[PDB]
Amino acid sequence: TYSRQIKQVEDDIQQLLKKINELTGIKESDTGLAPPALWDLAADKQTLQSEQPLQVARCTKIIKYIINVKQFAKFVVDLSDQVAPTDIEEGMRVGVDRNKYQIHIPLPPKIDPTVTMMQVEEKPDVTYSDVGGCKEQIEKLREVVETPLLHPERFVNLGIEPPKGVLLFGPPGTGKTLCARAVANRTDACFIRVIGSELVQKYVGEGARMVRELFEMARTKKACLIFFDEIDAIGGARFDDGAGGDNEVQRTMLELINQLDGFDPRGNIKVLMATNRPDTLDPALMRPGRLDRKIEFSLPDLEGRTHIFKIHARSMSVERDIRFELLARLCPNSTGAEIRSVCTEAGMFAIRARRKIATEKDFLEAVNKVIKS
Amino acid sequence: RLKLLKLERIKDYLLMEEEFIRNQEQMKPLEEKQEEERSKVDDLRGTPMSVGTLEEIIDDNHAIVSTSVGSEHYVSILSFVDKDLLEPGCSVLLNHKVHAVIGVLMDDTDPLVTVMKVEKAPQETYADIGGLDNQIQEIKESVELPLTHPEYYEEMGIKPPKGVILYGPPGTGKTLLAKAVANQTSATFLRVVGSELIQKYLGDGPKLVRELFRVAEEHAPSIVFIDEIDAIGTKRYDSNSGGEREIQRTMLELLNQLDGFDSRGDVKVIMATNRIETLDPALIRPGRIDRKIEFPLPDEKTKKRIFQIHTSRMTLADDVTLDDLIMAKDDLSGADIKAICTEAGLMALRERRMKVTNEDFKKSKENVLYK
Amino acid sequence: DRGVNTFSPEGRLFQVEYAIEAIKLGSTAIGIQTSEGVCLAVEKRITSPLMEPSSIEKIVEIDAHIGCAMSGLIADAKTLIDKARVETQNHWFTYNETMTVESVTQAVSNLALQFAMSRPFGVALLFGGVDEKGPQLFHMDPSGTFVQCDARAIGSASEGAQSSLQEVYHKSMTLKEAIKSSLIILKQVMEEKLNATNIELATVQPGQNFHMFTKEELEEVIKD
Amino acid sequence: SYDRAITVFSPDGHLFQVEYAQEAVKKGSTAVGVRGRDIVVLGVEKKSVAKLQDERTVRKICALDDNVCMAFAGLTADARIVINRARVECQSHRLTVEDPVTVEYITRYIASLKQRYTQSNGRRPFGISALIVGFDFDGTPRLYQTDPSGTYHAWKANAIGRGAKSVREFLEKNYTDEAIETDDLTIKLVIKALLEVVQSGGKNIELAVMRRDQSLKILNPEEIEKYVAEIEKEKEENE
Amino acid sequence: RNQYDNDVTVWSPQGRIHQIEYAMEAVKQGSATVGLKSKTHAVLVALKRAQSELAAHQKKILHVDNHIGISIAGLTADARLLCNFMRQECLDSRFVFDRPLPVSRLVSLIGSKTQIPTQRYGRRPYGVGLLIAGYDDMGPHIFQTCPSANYFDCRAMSIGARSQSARTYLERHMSEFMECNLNELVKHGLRALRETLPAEQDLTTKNVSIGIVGKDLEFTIYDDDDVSPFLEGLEER
Ligand SMILES: Nc1ncnc2c1ncn2[C@@H]1O[C@H](COP(=O)(O)OP(=O)(O)OP(=O)(O)O)[C@@H](O)[C@H]1O
Ligand SMILES: Nc1ncnc2c1ncn2[C@@H]1O[C@H](COP(=O)(O)OP(=O)(O)O)[C@@H](O)[C@H]1O
Ligand SMILES: [Mg+2]
Ligand SMILES: [Mg+2]
Repeated sequence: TYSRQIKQVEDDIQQLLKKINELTGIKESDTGLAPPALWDLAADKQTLQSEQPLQVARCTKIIKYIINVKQFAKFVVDLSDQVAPTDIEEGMRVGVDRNKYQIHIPLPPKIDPTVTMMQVEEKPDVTYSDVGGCKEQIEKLREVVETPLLHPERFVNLGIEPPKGVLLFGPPGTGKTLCARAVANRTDACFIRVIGSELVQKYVGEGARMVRELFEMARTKKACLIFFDEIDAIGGARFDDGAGGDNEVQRTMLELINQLDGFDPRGNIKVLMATNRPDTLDPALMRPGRLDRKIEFSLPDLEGRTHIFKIHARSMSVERDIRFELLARLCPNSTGAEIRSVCTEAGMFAIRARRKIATEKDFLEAVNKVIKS
Repeated sequence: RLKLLKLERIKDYLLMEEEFIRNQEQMKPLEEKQEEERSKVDDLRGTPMSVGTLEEIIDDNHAIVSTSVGSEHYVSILSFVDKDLLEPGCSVLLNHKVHAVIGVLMDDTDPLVTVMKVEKAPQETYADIGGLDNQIQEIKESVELPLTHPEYYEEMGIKPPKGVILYGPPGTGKTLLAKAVANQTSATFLRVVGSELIQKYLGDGPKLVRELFRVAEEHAPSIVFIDEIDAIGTKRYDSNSGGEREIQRTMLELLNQLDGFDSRGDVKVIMATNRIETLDPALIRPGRIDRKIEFPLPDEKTKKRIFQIHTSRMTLADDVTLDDLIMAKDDLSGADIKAICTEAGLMALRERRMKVTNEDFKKSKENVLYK
Repeated sequence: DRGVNTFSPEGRLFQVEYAIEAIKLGSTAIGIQTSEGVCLAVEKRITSPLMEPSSIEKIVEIDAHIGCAMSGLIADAKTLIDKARVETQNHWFTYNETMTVESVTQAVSNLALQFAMSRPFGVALLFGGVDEKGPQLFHMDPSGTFVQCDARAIGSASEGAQSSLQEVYHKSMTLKEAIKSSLIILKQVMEEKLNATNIELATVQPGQNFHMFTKEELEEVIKD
Repeated sequence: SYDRAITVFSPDGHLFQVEYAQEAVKKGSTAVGVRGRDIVVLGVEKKSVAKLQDERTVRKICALDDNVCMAFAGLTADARIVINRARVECQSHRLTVEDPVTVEYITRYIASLKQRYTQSNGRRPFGISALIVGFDFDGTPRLYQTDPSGTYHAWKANAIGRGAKSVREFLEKNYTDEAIETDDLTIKLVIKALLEVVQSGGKNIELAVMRRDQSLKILNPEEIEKYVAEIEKEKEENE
Repeated sequence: RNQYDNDVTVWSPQGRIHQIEYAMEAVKQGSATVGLKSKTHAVLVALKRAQSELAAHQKKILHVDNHIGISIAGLTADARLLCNFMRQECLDSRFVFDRPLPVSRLVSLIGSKTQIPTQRYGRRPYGVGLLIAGYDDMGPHIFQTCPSANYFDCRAMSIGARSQSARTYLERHMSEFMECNLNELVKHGLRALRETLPAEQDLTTKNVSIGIVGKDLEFTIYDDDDVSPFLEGLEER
């Protein structure tokens, strides 16, 4: 009935769309201008007044100033309708025009595609109150990551240093990534996830660069929350033995540490270090001057298991009444990820029973199956 | 009610568009002349000698375009462009004089897809899969009906399983079931093997892994068939020797791709393993991989079914009886049965008789048995 | 930490920790001491059917005045109990008396301390005995730490049973209250229903010597 | 001498060595045993033998005394050594007391041997699982089983080897005093269990039975043929 | 610290040996025990922990000889072995000479032994720390001994977890020490335990064991009730 009505009406829509296409006719082929008009004569004229090249300014020698510019053609130029002389900066991207080469427009700095898309400006879809079994850990993380930011005058009155650096560690799967996502979503600051694999490249020179540009980007931004993951992958025991050929990763780790805290302030950057094997981590990095508030995620207790159970039960089609504390009791030594998989198994059991209700019986069957496997 | 909404508005579309547009077409003029005017004006917008490479985009109307000589020049784009196709690294078209962005054209990509996607619909289908009904139904539940019927999961609440492991001895139709899933499903299956990702140098393996995952996400919401991984990593060891350390990094990247910080599309992972006890305890984490499936050796009836399905395209003889081969109560995979059939056929061909014989199948049995 | 007997950097021999893990994996047993005696109730792990209850032996007799319950490796308990019985009889031979429960427990623990032997035993024991100071219960762990307790629970359900014991136990009960509460907790924590064949139940009283309850009284208390 | 520790506890709290040993036992041949009122039966797969291979040298079943019989699953040399040890022990027990060794006592000895060899500070734990059947001097159709880990229990029947899992579920099912009433139908149940793995009717199922305090006896192959023939008659009648 | 940290037989490239450091860590993990002394009295006040509300507190004061008592913190197994050893030594010394074994000699012998399995690749240290109160002909003696054998003859010492508060109190009140009655001696030890313990937690007549040795009094153990008068008379906060 309803399904057939759907099929009919969607057939009508497909027919309408093809009819529109054939009747009027809009396509691109190779390049196109489908949006009507788009006349851009003034655009051409101002492009001629512009369409400038860019390079990297080097030095402003004199106090009319002498800007020095380097690309496939060196140059020494200055002056422009632009003001804020060299925007009080030298190593920018100048953006200078042709035709006597003295008119400029400042540009941001070039950055490799890797970091460009590692910026990860997206907001993960997680929020607090969806976390159970690690109330103490989340309390610690909330304190460290928010008190310096949210009404932090109370945090400065006491004359106490602001902690900077937290390493999340624990068994594989405890809601560490979940809590990282939640903090990312809630926070309002330059957030930057980092993947360890992207820091391993073809021979020396790559990781150290990308790390340095990442760090200067964070410094340029007002306040950064960096989110290293795969720290187990990036940075390990400094010992060489046979790693005399593999010293590249160790080198990159060394530069990472130096930028974290070397002979220069590191800045308003708070670091999150995701891991599950917090022993091979190098001592220099693990130094508490760089990872202040290491947090440990443990297997949830009964209350945490129940809270995670109801959280996952947030979904609909579930039974009207379930007895979650017994569910948790039946699943001891179970990760929150295992609670999630138990809810998934209950849903799949409902489907394989052709039932639109997820019953406590379905939950019990799922628990039995997961326990047996 | 929702049906009422969609039907009402859909009829609104048909009526509005069809009637008004057909009125204008009946008075066709005032459209073709304008279209020709616009097309010739676009042509007038310089189309001499022209090409461009897009390093990046500043914002609407402004972007940086680099030429083979490194002509990085920044230019104000011309709105005539198609727009929204300006992904960094795209091949742009630039006016010879003003280097105005007016067009973009790549129409050519890395053939990695064409290499790792061969025979998308192999000759083996579920009919060719003789037996293993339980495993077949479970893998369908895990893979296909989530895609072919994205209604049940959506209405009930959960999302489908992401990673599914198929573990069993060396040869139980794992790749066969992968192929059948590919053929039956409309999605762009992806074959992958564990002996190629082990690259010569650091970062190469994880780089190609990430590229493979991104390709899977982009080109199609499909399956990725990761064959043996025990030759990779085998859990996270003390991480002492450089090669194994790098391979552990490769698995950790795999783990991030399987379930990372950001998100995951509608791409399902299917693992095939000879041995599972040795795999990373963390990788199989129930959040990531679920529905590990035994793929054991066929029993006697499954062996009958496998022989029958293999030999369906095999005109067995009247005297040839396919029970002396079921007689053997030892290791005989589907691959073993195929080898037995092929060896019997080849020996019959060698001994020149067009029709296979029971003795030929017997000899094929002895010469296919390894131990 | 790696190695045979190497001391783990965070303390402990780490084989003690492994032994603790094994004990936790082991089956569940409960012991309760009262002025009227000491009672032991151990859940069994009868495998698939066809199993007579006289197949798994999670309770043993030390002289006519102590019972012992195990959790962990069957043969480990067998060896430790063999040592305990031999030591008890040797002391009786040399003293014309019977050891105190403290003394037998500490002797067995002393033997357990030696890690000849290359690994710690994978069995935790609970001795309910009757000695000069009445009925007492001594819990011994593979590390060798022996302590007398008012009521102890060991095994897979060790923590939950111990919490229930803390809730229910008071300084004043009798053997009857001890046994009924222990059986209630055992049923609540059982792998399946209380079939009267998947348990072993013993008592040592200031009076009747150590006694294994027979099927009749088992089913009686079960229905009670 | 060697004085090197082995059998290290695992992070999980298990012994990698003992789990390896038990799987190595599992990979071997299959053998079932059952007890009656006065008959204790023990059948086992022959595991194939070349037409040139004498069966006398395949002794996967050993009579350790007039009341104890062990069926092996593992390595033949380990079988030989453990068997000889146990039998020297039984004769020693005969010296100690003028009575036959009970199955319970022999099983205790075997379990002690397993414990010694798994925790003797450098040893290779016997990858073996043993099944004993005897009649106490008074007479009791007792049947015991011993795992390679040393843990032993009292069993009214058993089935160990490659098929041990499936045969165990099978025997747990469709087993009752109706089946084990007497020698009658008991060999039939045993043969049905062994044909649970089909197609080996005449190639395997070397069988022995011991009556109450009478003796142990290997079942001759003409008798085996008669039993299997009537059993398949019963089958075809069923279907 | 990769490698160089297995068995005492391996020398680190730092002049350091780390298995001994781990044993000392276990000593700290042990429970609090404070020994102090006057001209004619040595008092060991020790906190027996409570593993479970149904399990009685682990006693940690052992009377080895008439004139010698020990308070232990660490592996109870090694503590028991060492206590057996000192008892055997005291009996042998009494047999050979009808004398109370000198405390210094006894402590030196124990240090020697606990050193012995620190130079062979077959054995381990003894992660047990002892506070010994003895009374020899020279009078009362307070000794501290650790797995390293570095015995220290102290006016007042403290070992086990939270031992630092006891150390602070003893350092502050040394001047009084050696110039106080026996009751004041026990009261000072109790004050040290009170400082060590959490403020909410208080020394009941169940958590404390008091071993007192001195002139005309063999080493006497006070537990359960015998501790009652001292706690009752003790000051509060
Ligand atoms: N406290 C929690 N509240 C809710 N869900 C939780 C919690 N802990 C774990 N989970 C569930 O476990 C999974 C979280 O996996 P996540 O990636 O965050 O873990 P992790 O601790 O970072 O480790 P791993 O990467 O090894 O899985 C999801 O299924 C999440 O639902
Ligand atoms: N239902 C089935 N189960 C197992 N194998 C089958 C089945 N049907 C056919 N086969 C045969 O199994 C072979 C494929 O096994 P494969 O997937 O390569 O095992 P593995 O991946 O473990 O090596 C094919 O040659 C095919 O002919
Ligand atoms: Mg995670
Ligand atoms: Mg395959």
